[PDB]
Amino acid sequence: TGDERFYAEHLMPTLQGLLDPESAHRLAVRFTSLGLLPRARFQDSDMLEVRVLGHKFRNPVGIAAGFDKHGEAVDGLYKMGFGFVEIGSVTPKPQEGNPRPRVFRLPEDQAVINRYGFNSHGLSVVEHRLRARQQKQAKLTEDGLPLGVNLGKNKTSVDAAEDYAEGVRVLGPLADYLVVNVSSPNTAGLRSLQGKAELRRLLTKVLQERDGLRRVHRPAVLVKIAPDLTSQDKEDIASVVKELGIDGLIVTNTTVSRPAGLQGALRSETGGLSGKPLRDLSTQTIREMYALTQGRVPIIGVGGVSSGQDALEKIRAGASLVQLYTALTFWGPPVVGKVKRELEALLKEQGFGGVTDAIGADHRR
Ligand SMILES: COC(=O)/C(C#N)=C1\SCC(=O)N1c1ccc(C(=O)Nc2ccc(C(C)(C)C)cc2)cc1
Ligand SMILES: Cc1cc2nc3c(=O)[nH]c(=O)nc-3n(C[C@H](O)[C@H](O)[C@H](O)COP(=O)(O)O)c2cc1C
Ligand SMILES: O=C(O)c1cc(=O)[nH]c(=O)[nH]1
Repeated sequence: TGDERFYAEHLMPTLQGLLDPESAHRLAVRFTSLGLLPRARFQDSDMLEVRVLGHKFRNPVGIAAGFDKHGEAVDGLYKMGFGFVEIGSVTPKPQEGNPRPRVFRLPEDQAVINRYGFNSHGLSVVEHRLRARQQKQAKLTEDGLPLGVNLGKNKTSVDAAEDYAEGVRVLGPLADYLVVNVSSPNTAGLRSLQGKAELRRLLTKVLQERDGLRRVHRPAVLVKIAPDLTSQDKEDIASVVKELGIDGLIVTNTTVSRPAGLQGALRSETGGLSGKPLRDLSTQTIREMYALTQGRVPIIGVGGVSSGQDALEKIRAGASLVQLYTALTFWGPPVVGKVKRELEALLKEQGFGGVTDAIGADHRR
């Protein structure tokens, strides 16, 4: 479209040039929360609907965690055309996160590096924010627009599992799904929660807390993993997920790797790398987890999606749904409709009746 070109070729390069990436993020959150967004001209077709996690999703393209950390822009994000919204990560207590600067744009790589460190308004603030629009959300959910909440842990916590359990109790009742994010690269020790008898201990506690919520307030629980896992870690996670009946996986978080070939001047900043360089690392991790789980565990695929092709690759690899984030700094909001339009076109071109028919299609080749 005309908006797609104007945003990618003019508005975003201008914004990028005037504002550092953190400031641009904050402005984006404000604009979105006010609905100051281009028209989402795209009308979701029936072919894009997916049923998974105990819900209808009008389209399979969601906003990944980290854009709306504190639940300030949820309605705006639906207005953008996302089929689902995930907020967070939210930590139990408020916390500032790392010192500034902590977000870096790598334009030559279509990538970003961030070390936010779980900056969060905390559970109580977010709880109240979601409660103010709880019924508005229940209507959205019923209409195929669900809400996920991603739960973190505070930097100085002495009991990680207890942080997550607090999150389940406070925000679980307000969410269609919860995410245990045990994959931020930017909280010391966090990704060690991805190992075995200990991941099983953590997840058992989170599920117990979830199962204690009243039925209408009982979310699905997903685990979000990194793209930097060993084969051993992957196998272990798949094992535990099956054993405990975790509802789904989010694959992947950002990478602590630095693929060969990055050009940006800021490539050696500490933090998680997102965007194009993560893309195929993420697709491959979807592929592997789909096979380890025998296609029985729904996957939300995320990392470097900026086109329909990138979305379809993840779906065919085993994702039921996809998310994006970093593409917005390069393309802006029009990327959402672009992705959806392109995905629909490809699905038709490859002889799929809808998204659902494409899920895991590469494993049946
Ligand atoms: C002066 O600013 C504007 O005009 C904005 C904004 N601001 C406008 S006019 C209509 C509109 O749609 N906008 C907008 C632009 C970009 C984003 C965005 O999502 N930006 C964005 C910024 C940074 C990142 C990271 C670097 C954190 C990944 C991601 C997205 C969202 C909204
Ligand atoms: C600036 C920034 C902040 C993020 N914060 C979070 C977070 O709080 N929790 C989380 O689970 N993921 C977070 N992510 C990871 C994204 O959810 C996503 O997994 C990753 O960026 C890959 O998708 P993308 O390439 O489309 O950005 C963040 C990513 C970025 C770029
Ligand atoms: O807050 C952050 O630093 C953050 C969290 C997360 O899960 N992933 C990420 O890339 N950054």
